[PDB]
Amino acid sequence: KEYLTKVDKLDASESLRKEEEQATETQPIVYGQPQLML
Amino acid sequence: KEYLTKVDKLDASESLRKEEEQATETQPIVYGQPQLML
Amino acid sequence: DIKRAVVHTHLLNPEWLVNYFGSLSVEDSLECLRAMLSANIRQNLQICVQVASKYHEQLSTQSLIELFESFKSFEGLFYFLGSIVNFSQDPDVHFKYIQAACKTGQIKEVERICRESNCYDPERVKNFLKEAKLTDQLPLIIVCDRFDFVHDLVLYLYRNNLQKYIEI
Repeated sequence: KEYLTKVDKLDASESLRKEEEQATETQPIVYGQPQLML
Repeated sequence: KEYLTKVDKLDASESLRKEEEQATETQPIVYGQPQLML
Repeated sequence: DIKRAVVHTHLLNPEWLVNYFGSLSVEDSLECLRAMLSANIRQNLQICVQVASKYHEQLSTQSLIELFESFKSFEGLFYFLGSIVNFSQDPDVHFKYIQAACKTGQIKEVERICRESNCYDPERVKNFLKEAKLTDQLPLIIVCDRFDFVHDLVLYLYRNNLQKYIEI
């Protein structure tokens, strides 16, 4: 049962990894700085 | 036994995630840039 | 689809852009601001706040600020509401300003409006202050004395920790 709780914590970690993947997908929006053309 | 070792590694990863959460909570200190008030 | 200035903003002068967005805005500036926020890069982030504080005097709709706060809004909302606390009597505006000041640390500017403004409910304010621990919070020892609620503040301090708060 404690191992299943650890599996639930691993699922929460996978949700955090999905949030990190969303952040990575949004990264090219911030990378497009118009000030880099100077 | 190897799975318990992997659970200990996952707990270390959760400690690293807690450190990242502390870094995120400290990020508002850097966010307070005085040049953004211009 | 005439809303295409999101890409031309990096080259056009912001003065005449704000002047064009202020006028001829028959329920049209909202869609332009939504399109600007859909591609809110760090470079064109402050311009979304500059244009935002021109039409609020005519129609301060809550939908705009609700769509704005949907993003990260590190200090854009705080910089916007910095000029809205004055000449206003709404408690929710002050509460959202306190939330924005708690998003990024600018708490030194909140202890003044708590003494100046007197048109808000201090209960929710002190609840939000006790919720978001600043770890260096001392506007509470000011607002509690302003509204005469130190009988529970002393208890809360003795509960959490008592080092310099009561002394200072």
